[PDB]
Amino acid sequence: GLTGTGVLTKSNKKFLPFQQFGRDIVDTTDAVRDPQTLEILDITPCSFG
Amino acid sequence: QCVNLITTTQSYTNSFTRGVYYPDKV
Repeated sequence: GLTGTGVLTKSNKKFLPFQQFGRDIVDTTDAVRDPQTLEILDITPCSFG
Repeated sequence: QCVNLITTTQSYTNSFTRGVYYPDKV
């Protein structure tokens, strides 16, 4: 149900067993988990300028 | 049987800050 766009890469975060996704200071989504692999993946915006 | 071995003491504690829980899963 969480929609968006960006680049998905592996990160080193350590989520608790009841955590699903994390947010930064400005309350933007930067990390999610695979519902079928339970790994930690970071989200980065695509290039622009 | 009506085994009522407990009563209301109305006593409390003034050195507790324990009522904290996680509000969400973020």
